[PDB]
Amino acid sequence: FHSFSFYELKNVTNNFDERPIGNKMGEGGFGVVYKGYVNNTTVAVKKLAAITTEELKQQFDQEIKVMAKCQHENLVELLGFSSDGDDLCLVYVYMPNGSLLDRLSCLDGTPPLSWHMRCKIAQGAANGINFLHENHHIHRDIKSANILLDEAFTAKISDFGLARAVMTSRIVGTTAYMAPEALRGEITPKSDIYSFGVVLLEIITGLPAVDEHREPQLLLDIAAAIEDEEKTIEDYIDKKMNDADSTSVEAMYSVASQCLHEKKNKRPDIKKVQQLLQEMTA
Ligand SMILES: COc1cc2nn(CC(=O)N3CCOCC3)cc2cc1NC(=O)c1cccc([C@@H](O)C(F)(F)F)n1
Repeated sequence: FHSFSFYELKNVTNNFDERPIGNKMGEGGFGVVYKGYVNNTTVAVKKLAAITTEELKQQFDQEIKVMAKCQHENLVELLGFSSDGDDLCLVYVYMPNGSLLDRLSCLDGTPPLSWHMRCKIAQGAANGINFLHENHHIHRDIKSANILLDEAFTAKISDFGLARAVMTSRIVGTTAYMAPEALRGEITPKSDIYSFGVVLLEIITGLPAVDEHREPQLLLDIAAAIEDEEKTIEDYIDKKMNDADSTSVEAMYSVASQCLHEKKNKRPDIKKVQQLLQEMTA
């Protein structure tokens, strides 16, 4: 962890080249992600930008304060920052296999993830969330776009800008993933569990949480329909796998179903989610 010149980051990203492969790797609510090389190391550079006011500086310090000295197997690693130039920048260890969202959608012609790799990714993500909840942190934006994958497809939770240590007026997050109480402005770790429930649906189905062109448009409505015997999980299992067995899929769905209880107090805690995912692969 150290301070970077805005001009070093500007330089190694080809003046923040917004063309894909180019240097642009992705885009979120709070900025663009660029590929760069500093200190003999390939890095991800998030240039923060707005909705969000000067609150983007508050998410900048929030993430630095939370991640500056954090090391977990299943959390992304912050290498440093830049605040000496035009825009706020965060520099991370490069995740060569990008986001779970992008790998589930097979963006850029990447091969589909096997059920084996999907099970390991779910366990890792839950281990990442468990670490945060143990340290009395709430993520507030758990989704497939915020689960990154390293050179061994190890799951790394990312984007701690909205993380906290309760009601609020400023309601923020991705609505396709957000628990009902989180939409009303509640801040609780139980909201993170609900969101993880949706990530598990993405993993089982390979479908995005929201699709404008889909009936139904929200993936958590497909879950509701399965529970009302209007559909079966078997009909929605991702066709792009050869190694998926009914038992382990149905076991993961069971975890996702428990996570997606609309009443927060009925949902399992992260420790219970971890255990049920372990018994899935045993
Ligand atoms: C959304 O971000 C990324 C997208 C990417 N795409 N790729 C290419 C890729 O995945 N391919 C597969 C192999 O074949 C070529 C295509 C690597 C990517 C890496 C990305 N992110 C990070 O490395 C990273 C690390 C730490 C923290 C963060 C986030 O907090 C941030 F900053 F992005 F918001 N991101």
